[PDB]
Amino acid sequence: CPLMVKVLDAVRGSPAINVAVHVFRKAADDTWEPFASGKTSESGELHGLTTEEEFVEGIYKVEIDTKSYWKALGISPFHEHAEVVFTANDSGPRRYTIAALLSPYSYSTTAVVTNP
Amino acid sequence: CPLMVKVLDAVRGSPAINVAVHVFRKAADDTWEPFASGKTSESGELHGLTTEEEFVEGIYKVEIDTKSYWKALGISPFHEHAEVVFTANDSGPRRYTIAALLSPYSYSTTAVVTN
Amino acid sequence: CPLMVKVLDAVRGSPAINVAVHVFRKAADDTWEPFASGKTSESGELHGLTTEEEFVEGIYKVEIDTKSYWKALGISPFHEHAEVVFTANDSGPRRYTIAALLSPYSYSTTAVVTNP
Amino acid sequence: CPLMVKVLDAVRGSPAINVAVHVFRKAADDTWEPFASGKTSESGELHGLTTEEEFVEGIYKVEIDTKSYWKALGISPFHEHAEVVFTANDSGPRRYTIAALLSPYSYSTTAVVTN
Ligand SMILES: NCCCCCCNC(=O)c1ccc2nc(-c3cc(Cl)cc(Cl)c3)oc2c1
Ligand SMILES: NCCCCCCNC(=O)c1ccc2nc(-c3cc(Cl)cc(Cl)c3)oc2c1
Repeated sequence: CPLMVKVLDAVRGSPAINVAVHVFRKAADDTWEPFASGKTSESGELHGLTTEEEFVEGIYKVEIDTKSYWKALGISPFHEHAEVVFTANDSGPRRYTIAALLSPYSYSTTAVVTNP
Repeated sequence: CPLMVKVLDAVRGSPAINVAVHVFRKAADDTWEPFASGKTSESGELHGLTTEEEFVEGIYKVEIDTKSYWKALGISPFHEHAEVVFTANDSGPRRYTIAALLSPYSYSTTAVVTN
Repeated sequence: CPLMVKVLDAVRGSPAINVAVHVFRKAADDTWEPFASGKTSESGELHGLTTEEEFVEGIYKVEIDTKSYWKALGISPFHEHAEVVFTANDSGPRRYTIAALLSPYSYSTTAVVTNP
Repeated sequence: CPLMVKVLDAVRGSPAINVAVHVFRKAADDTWEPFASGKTSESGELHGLTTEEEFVEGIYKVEIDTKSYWKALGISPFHEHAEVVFTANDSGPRRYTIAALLSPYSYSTTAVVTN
């Protein structure tokens, strides 16, 4: 429950379905270690990536594979992916929704951070 | 000079050219009075809408005809237009750029207010 | 169920709570008639505005009172409100989520349109 | 000339000034090689990063240090930075403007690619 990703398509006005998402966590030696991955559902949501126990303090990167999404719709987009990089749980455990809104040459991302 | 509008296209990655823009000022009876209008340039910009003397404090509406733009590109849009409504304030900075970034089902707008 | 409004705050990373929302529908004489209104909940969502029977084809305007929201947080924002104007149900009944992401000098809006 | 970065501040309604920006090119071993960097100007712009000859096709990353910017304003930010990753392509248009609009918990970016 502590990390969820939601992806919307600004061209079609719909969830962005079947988008690949890779999460990484910065290690002590400053490299990016693979942490979790998955794909968005029919609702454009990806749940279940991690657990309260596993999701410790750290710097996390959420890489959303926007380029494969657009190419499967016949569009050659600008970006390789959308990356969202952030420190998590620095003030204690929180619940993070990482939302992204996609267009071929543009994206936006926002975080909704809540305290259970 | 005090008011400029800049419009970008998030699908094509380009200025949004030949977009109609109408500006209105709110009247004492709360109706919207036509004030200025134009079409964006090849750089997506619309300059020269008003003057320093004319652009007095008040509530203004900038209406961007996004629907006609998407229709021209053959892409089904959601909005009828994008409307940006704001109060012009003499105390702060003196130049207003109203920027808008367009997608068929989404738009964003920001104000860049400077001296 | 056919019209929902969801509002997020891009400064705090949270739902935008207690935001006033007024919906209007363009009448045959081309004026804006009041249609529904409400305020966002603790989750930043406003449900229950209308019904499948009432929400006929038409041009609708959703006016989100962003200026009162920012002022109560001590911020003097740029916009008077965010307005979202759109034709609804032109191809038959649909389910519309109107989402808005707010900052003091900027907002974005997107629509998620689904077919039940 | 072929690559420019423009950064805006959605809280203050202003250019985002003195923002550090680093550009990287992806190497054959998939590491990120430093390529160019600078700080945005009083207009929020960073010009002169590269040249027509140097800016060959490849995968580029533009990393905008948003966290330091919000720290300077005393506002708690979410992201460590904003990263924009793209392939540069000779067939299409020749000038790339990478624009970004910053809020403490959100950012948006668009590419304006023109001749
Ligand atoms: N009739 C019922 C139909 C319901 C469809 C699903 C409801 N959907 C949301 O409850 C929801 C949740 C987070 C969202 N985050 C954004 C967002 C993100 C960015 Cl980066 C920019 C912008 Cl403009 C919006 O929209 C959301 C919607
Ligand atoms: N005396 C000189 C008067 C100068 C007025 C300022 C002109 N200003 C622009 O030329 C400009 C350029 C790129 C922009 N990129 C955005 C942008 C990006 C995103 Cl991601 C979202 C949104 Cl809403 C906007 O706005 C721009 C404005």
